[PDB]
Amino acid sequence: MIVIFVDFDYFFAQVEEVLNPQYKGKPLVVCVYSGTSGAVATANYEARKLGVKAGMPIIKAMQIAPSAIYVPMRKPIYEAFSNRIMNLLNKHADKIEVASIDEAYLDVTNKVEGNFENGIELARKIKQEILEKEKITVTVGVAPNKILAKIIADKSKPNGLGVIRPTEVQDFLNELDIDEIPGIGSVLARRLNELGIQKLRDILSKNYNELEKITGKAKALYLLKLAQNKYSEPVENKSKIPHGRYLTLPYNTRDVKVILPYLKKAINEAYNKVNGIPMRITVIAIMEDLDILSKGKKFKHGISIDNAYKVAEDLLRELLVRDKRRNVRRIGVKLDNIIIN
DNA sequence: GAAGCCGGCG
DNA sequence: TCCGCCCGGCTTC
Ligand SMILES: [Ca+2]
Repeated sequence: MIVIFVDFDYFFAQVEEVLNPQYKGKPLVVCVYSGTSGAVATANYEARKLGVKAGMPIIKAMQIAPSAIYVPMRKPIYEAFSNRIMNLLNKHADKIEVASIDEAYLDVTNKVEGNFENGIELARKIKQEILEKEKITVTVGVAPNKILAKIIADKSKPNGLGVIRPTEVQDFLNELDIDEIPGIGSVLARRLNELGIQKLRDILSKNYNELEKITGKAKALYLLKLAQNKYSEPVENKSKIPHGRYLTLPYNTRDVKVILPYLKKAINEAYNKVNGIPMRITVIAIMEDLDILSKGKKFKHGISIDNAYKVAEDLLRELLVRDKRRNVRRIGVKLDNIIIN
């Protein structure tokens, strides 16, 4: 299997520099507020050079970058920019999994006829295209599987091209750190460092139940199949970007006949946002006191709007059976696990 | 079934 | 030593 992972470099900052050519070459900080407190979404090259990084509060960012331009996040525009690129990728892939707004896995096995060198060249073709057509730099990773593809891209940021060849995968799996693995963050790394597991190879020698006691069976077998080079799971035609919609109600209420006019509208604005068929719907009721009450059906296959209305109804008609106490202030829907066709 | 509590992570 | 109309997973009522 040949998989190309495309990751977009500091996407929001790059989109802003594109629409606003006078930002280039000068510090730029994209900001994000909540339901208020400001933090850094992304920062451009010269901002990052000053030490500005994601999560940083806005006052703090200002202290170290007073000359920066701070602009508000504009999700809709970044989402549309992403979509054009996702569609560019689509023309090249047997299968494409949209992981998030700036990440996508491409199965190109058939496109390059199993030729790994032709896989590498296609990934070069793709960077050059994204740059030419959309003026964005991306980092790609070409690898025998999804996880390795992500890991090698991560290792080659920014504007890079990471390669792991099937005829050399064992040397990569020998030198691979335990911390450099998806699913292993800063806490789980420390606890594996409590057995003398720094690298991936180490687990093969360790007793299997102890790893399970530190990670759970799900990640235990996950790390094993990786170290053993038996991780298989393919790329499906599915988008992981969630599409949702919320409407404030004219007043706090618990009457289904009152809130449904607004839920139908919520589903409307969501399904019309989709292109594909969601494998999960989530009804989200925000209460008077601003507490959250959500329930979803994980559909084996997909859900159409024709199926969705009464599926979303008895979701709420259960949310209220679950909460006879409080009134709904705001109603929202969430569609995700979308099947691509 | 689902509250609660951890951990990844952007 | 960062909150999320995170999200997923595992424990525990
Ligand atoms: Ca990222």
